[PDB]
Amino acid sequence: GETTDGVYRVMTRRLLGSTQVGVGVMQEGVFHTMWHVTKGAALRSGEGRLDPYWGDVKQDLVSYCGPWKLDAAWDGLSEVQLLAVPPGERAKNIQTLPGIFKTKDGDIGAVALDYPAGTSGSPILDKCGRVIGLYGNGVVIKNGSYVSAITQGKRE
Amino acid sequence: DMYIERAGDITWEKDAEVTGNSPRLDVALDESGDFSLVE
Ligand SMILES: O=C(Nc1ccc2c(c1)CNC2)c1cc(Br)cc2ccccc12
Repeated sequence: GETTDGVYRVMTRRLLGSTQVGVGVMQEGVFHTMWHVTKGAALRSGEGRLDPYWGDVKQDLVSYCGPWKLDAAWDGLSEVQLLAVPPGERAKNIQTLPGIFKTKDGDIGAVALDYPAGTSGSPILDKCGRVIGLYGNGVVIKNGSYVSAITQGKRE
Repeated sequence: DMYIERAGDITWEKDAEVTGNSPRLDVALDESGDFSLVE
Protein backbone atom coordinates (compact mmCIF):
# COMPACT_ATOMS: atom_id res chain seq x y z
CA GLY A 1 0.00 0.00 0.00
CA GLU A 2 1.68 3.19 1.25
CA THR A 3 5.43 2.62 0.87
CA THR A 4 6.49 6.27 1.29
CA ASP A 5 9.80 6.36 3.22
CA GLY A 6 9.09 7.60 6.77
CA VAL A 7 8.14 6.71 10.37
CA TYR A 8 4.80 4.86 10.92
CA ARG A 9 2.47 3.81 13.79
CA VAL A 10 1.60 0.12 14.43
CA MET A 11 -2.17 0.00 15.32
CA THR A 12 -4.66 -2.77 16.29
CA ARG A 13 -8.45 -3.07 16.31
CA ARG A 14 -8.41 -6.36 18.41
CA LEU A 15 -8.71 -4.43 21.71
CA LEU A 16 -11.25 -1.68 22.72
CA GLY A 17 -10.93 1.09 20.13
CA SER A 18 -7.71 1.51 18.13
CA THR A 19 -4.62 0.70 20.21
CA GLN A 20 -1.04 1.66 19.28
CA VAL A 21 1.11 -1.44 19.92
CA GLY A 22 4.25 0.30 18.58
CA VAL A 23 6.10 2.33 15.92
CA GLY A 24 8.12 1.30 12.82
CA VAL A 25 10.44 2.62 10.07
CA MET A 26 9.68 2.44 6.36
CA GLN A 27 12.96 2.70 4.42
CA GLU A 28 13.61 1.29 0.92
CA GLY A 29 10.31 -0.67 0.56
CA VAL A 30 11.00 -2.44 3.92
CA PHE A 31 9.13 -1.76 7.21
CA HIS A 32 11.53 -2.33 10.18
CA THR A 33 10.12 -2.69 13.71
CA MET A 34 10.68 -4.42 17.09
CA TRP A 35 9.60 -8.08 17.36
CA HIS A 36 7.48 -7.84 20.57
CA VAL A 37 5.31 -5.24 18.69
CA THR A 38 3.87 -7.51 15.98
CA LYS A 39 5.24 -10.97 17.03
CA GLY A 40 5.84 -11.79 13.36
CA ALA A 41 2.20 -11.23 12.39
CA ALA A 42 1.23 -9.95 8.92
CA LEU A 43 0.48 -6.20 8.92
CA ARG A 44 -1.76 -4.16 6.58
CA SER A 45 -1.20 -0.75 4.88
CA GLY A 46 -4.44 0.70 3.54
CA GLU A 47 -5.36 -2.40 1.56
CA GLY A 48 -1.81 -3.80 1.02
CA ARG A 49 -0.57 -6.97 2.73
CA LEU A 50 2.80 -6.57 4.51
CA ASP A 51 4.29 -10.01 5.11
CA PRO A 52 7.27 -10.80 7.37
CA TYR A 53 10.67 -11.52 5.76
CA TRP A 54 13.24 -11.73 8.56
CA GLY A 55 13.14 -11.83 12.40
CA ASP A 56 15.02 -12.76 15.58
CA VAL A 57 13.62 -12.89 19.17
CA LYS A 58 17.01 -12.32 20.88
CA GLN A 59 17.79 -9.26 18.70
CA ASP A 60 14.07 -8.31 19.07
CA LEU A 61 13.94 -7.09 15.42
CA VAL A 62 11.60 -7.84 12.46
CA SER A 63 11.55 -6.65 8.78
CA TYR A 64 8.53 -6.65 6.40
CA CYS A 65 8.48 -6.93 2.60
CA GLY A 66 12.28 -7.38 2.50
CA PRO A 67 15.62 -7.72 4.26
CA TRP A 68 16.87 -5.25 6.91
CA LYS A 69 18.04 -1.99 5.24
CA LEU A 70 18.92 0.27 8.27
CA ASP A 71 22.70 0.12 8.85
CA ALA A 72 23.79 3.41 10.52
CA ALA A 73 25.89 3.12 13.71
CA TRP A 74 26.33 5.30 16.82
CA ASP A 75 29.82 6.84 16.98
CA GLY A 76 30.00 6.55 20.80
CA LEU A 77 30.46 10.29 21.35
CA SER A 78 27.76 12.27 19.55
CA GLU A 79 24.36 13.37 20.83
CA VAL A 80 21.44 11.57 19.19
CA GLN A 81 17.68 12.30 18.72
CA LEU A 82 14.72 9.99 19.45
CA LEU A 83 11.86 10.44 16.97
CA ALA A 84 9.34 9.53 19.68
CA VAL A 85 5.89 8.62 18.40
CA PRO A 86 3.71 8.37 21.55
CA PRO A 87 0.28 6.69 21.55
CA GLY A 88 -2.23 9.48 20.89
CA GLU A 89 0.41 12.23 20.63
CA ARG A 90 2.37 13.79 17.69
CA ALA A 91 5.90 12.60 16.81
CA LYS A 92 8.67 14.52 18.63
CA ASN A 93 12.45 14.69 18.22
CA ILE A 94 13.99 14.46 21.70
CA GLN A 95 17.75 15.14 21.67
CA THR A 96 19.89 13.31 24.27
CA LEU A 97 23.42 11.91 24.85
CA PRO A 98 23.39 8.10 25.19
CA GLY A 99 24.95 6.09 28.01
CA ILE A 100 26.21 2.50 27.85
CA PHE A 101 24.98 -1.10 28.31
CA LYS A 102 27.85 -3.37 29.44
CA THR A 103 27.24 -6.97 28.24
CA LYS A 104 29.28 -10.22 27.85
CA ASP A 105 29.07 -9.81 24.01
CA GLY A 106 30.43 -6.24 23.96
CA ASP A 107 28.96 -2.80 24.72
CA ILE A 108 25.87 -1.16 23.18
CA GLY A 109 24.37 2.37 23.29
CA ALA A 110 21.51 3.29 25.63
CA VAL A 111 18.86 6.04 25.63
CA ALA A 112 17.56 7.00 29.09
CA LEU A 113 14.15 8.48 28.24
CA ASP A 114 10.84 7.62 29.95
CA TYR A 115 8.14 6.52 27.49
CA PRO A 116 5.08 4.21 27.42
CA ALA A 117 5.41 0.65 26.00
CA GLY A 118 3.32 1.74 22.97
CA THR A 119 6.20 3.94 21.75
CA SER A 120 8.27 0.72 20.98
CA GLY A 121 9.92 0.74 17.54
CA SER A 122 10.64 4.51 17.33
CA PRO A 123 13.86 5.42 15.48
CA ILE A 124 17.01 6.73 17.17
CA LEU A 125 18.52 9.30 14.79
CA ASP A 126 21.94 10.84 14.21
CA LYS A 127 22.86 14.48 13.18
CA CYS A 128 22.72 13.35 9.48
CA GLY A 129 19.22 11.85 10.00
CA ARG A 130 20.12 8.17 9.51
CA VAL A 131 18.45 5.53 11.68
CA ILE A 132 21.09 4.18 14.11
CA GLY A 133 18.64 1.87 15.94
CA LEU A 134 15.24 1.18 17.60
CA TYR A 135 13.80 2.27 21.00
CA GLY A 136 11.71 -0.37 22.85
CA ASN A 137 13.92 -3.01 24.50
CA GLY A 138 15.98 -2.27 27.58
CA VAL A 139 15.62 -2.60 31.35
CA VAL A 140 13.66 -1.05 34.26
CA ILE A 141 16.06 0.90 36.54
CA LYS A 142 16.28 1.36 40.41
CA ASN A 143 14.15 4.58 40.02
CA GLY A 144 11.28 2.91 38.07
CA SER A 145 12.31 4.71 34.84
CA TYR A 146 13.25 2.82 31.61
CA VAL A 147 16.65 2.73 29.82
CA SER A 148 16.39 1.35 26.26
CA ALA A 149 19.17 -0.08 24.12
CA ILE A 150 20.02 1.41 20.74
CA THR A 151 19.00 -1.75 18.77
CA GLN A 152 20.49 -2.02 15.26
CA GLY A 153 19.95 -4.77 12.66
CA LYS A 154 22.29 -6.17 10.00
CA ARG A 155 22.48 -5.13 6.28
CA GLU A 156 23.56 -7.46 3.38
CA ASP B 1 -5.55 -7.76 12.39
CA MET B 2 -2.84 -5.05 12.78
CA TYR B 3 -2.28 -2.06 10.45
CA ILE B 4 0.14 0.88 9.85
CA GLU B 5 -0.65 4.65 9.84
CA ARG B 6 2.05 7.17 8.74
CA ALA B 7 3.41 9.40 11.58
CA GLY B 8 5.94 11.63 9.77
CA ASP B 9 9.34 12.22 8.13
CA ILE B 10 12.68 11.00 9.46
CA THR B 11 14.69 14.23 10.00
CA TRP B 12 17.03 15.54 12.73
CA GLU B 13 15.45 18.85 13.86
CA LYS B 14 17.73 21.60 15.19
CA ASP B 15 16.91 23.51 18.42
CA ALA B 16 14.90 20.45 19.64
CA GLU B 17 14.28 19.39 23.34
CA VAL B 18 17.66 18.38 24.90
CA THR B 19 16.84 16.20 27.95
CA GLY B 20 17.85 12.81 29.46
CA ASN B 21 20.90 11.32 31.21
CA SER B 22 23.71 8.85 30.11
CA PRO B 23 23.90 5.83 32.44
CA ARG B 24 26.52 3.04 32.25
CA LEU B 25 24.58 -0.08 33.29
CA ASP B 26 25.85 -3.69 33.53
CA VAL B 27 23.22 -5.93 31.89
CA ALA B 28 22.71 -9.53 30.51
CA LEU B 29 20.64 -10.62 27.48
CA ASP B 30 18.66 -13.88 27.53
CA GLU B 31 17.33 -16.42 24.93
CA SER B 32 13.94 -14.60 25.01
CA GLY B 33 15.50 -11.25 23.96
CA ASP B 34 14.96 -9.61 27.36
CA PHE B 35 17.50 -7.39 29.16
CA SER B 36 18.17 -7.86 32.88
CA LEU B 37 19.88 -5.63 35.41
CA VAL B 38 22.99 -7.50 36.60
CA GLU B 39 24.61 -6.11 39.76
O1 LIG C 1 7.39 -3.69 27.29
C1 LIG C 1 8.41 -3.09 26.97
N1 LIG C 1 9.43 -3.67 26.28
C2 LIG C 1 9.53 -5.03 25.88
C3 LIG C 1 8.47 -5.89 26.14
C4 LIG C 1 8.53 -7.22 25.77
C5 LIG C 1 9.69 -7.70 25.17
C6 LIG C 1 10.74 -6.84 24.89
C7 LIG C 1 10.69 -5.50 25.25
C8 LIG C 1 11.84 -7.62 24.21
N2 LIG C 1 11.46 -9.01 24.53
C9 LIG C 1 10.00 -9.07 24.64
C10 LIG C 1 8.60 -1.65 27.35
C11 LIG C 1 8.90 -0.73 26.37
C12 LIG C 1 8.98 0.62 26.66
BR1 LIG C 1 9.40 1.86 25.28
C13 LIG C 1 8.79 1.08 27.93
C14 LIG C 1 8.47 0.18 28.97
C15 LIG C 1 8.28 0.65 30.29
C16 LIG C 1 7.99 -0.21 31.30
C17 LIG C 1 7.88 -1.59 31.04
C18 LIG C 1 8.08 -2.07 29.78
C19 LIG C 1 8.37 -1.21 28.69
